[PDB]
Amino acid sequence: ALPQTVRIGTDTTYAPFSSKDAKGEFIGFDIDLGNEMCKRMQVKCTWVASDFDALIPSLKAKKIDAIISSLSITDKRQQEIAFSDKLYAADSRLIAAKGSPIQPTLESLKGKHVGVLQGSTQEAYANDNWRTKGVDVVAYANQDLIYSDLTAGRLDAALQDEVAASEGFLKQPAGKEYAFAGPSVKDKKYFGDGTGVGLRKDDTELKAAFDKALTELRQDGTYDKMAKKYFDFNVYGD
Ligand SMILES: N[C@@H](CCCC[NH3+])C(=O)O
Repeated sequence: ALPQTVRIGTDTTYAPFSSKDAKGEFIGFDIDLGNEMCKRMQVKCTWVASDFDALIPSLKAKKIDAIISSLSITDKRQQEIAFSDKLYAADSRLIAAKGSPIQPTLESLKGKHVGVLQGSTQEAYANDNWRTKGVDVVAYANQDLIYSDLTAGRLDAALQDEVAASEGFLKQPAGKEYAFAGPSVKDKKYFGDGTGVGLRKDDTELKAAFDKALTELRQDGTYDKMAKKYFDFNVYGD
């Protein structure tokens, strides 16, 4: 008994995973994976755009049936929702102006203004570790606002998923004068293990269908065909 239409929520400000083109159509690797899985599940799927911090509330309230939005699988989130198997890996990394001395450390960042997406694992990490100790951690409604304020000089640094910053900003016109500041921030407790489809705990039939379709499209080589459209390295990690 899967729904006739599966309603999938995503936050369309995280290119190359989820964004909108000039006509307002949904585009990106998350959209490609969701649509291929819906095709293999033989269900119809509707995409619903939402701010990132409204996604798990909307899911719990049944306004959407699944979340595909670079949603990291963490211990905290598993207390509330269920996840498909891993869609791809996601590490966190700081970005700042080229030549910046900034490092992901308290000593480097105390007194700096650091942007993080509201509702993200990065906001959790930065609030506990940095905001309490005097770093000015600023939470934003979406990631595009973070990049705009960084280039405006209102932020000194921003923490987000590494590949989103790389492909969605650093390799773009707008990020030419910016770079990663230090290596990926590893913290198992905060950042979890890769991203997955977020689902209500009791929708075990829907999880089984997403997991089976994901195995099948990885198996026959469709995942790698799709990933190569955006990435030249293995995004899945393994
Ligand atoms: N992967 C991070 C950021 C995803 C942001 C997507 N708009 C998290 O799960 O919180």
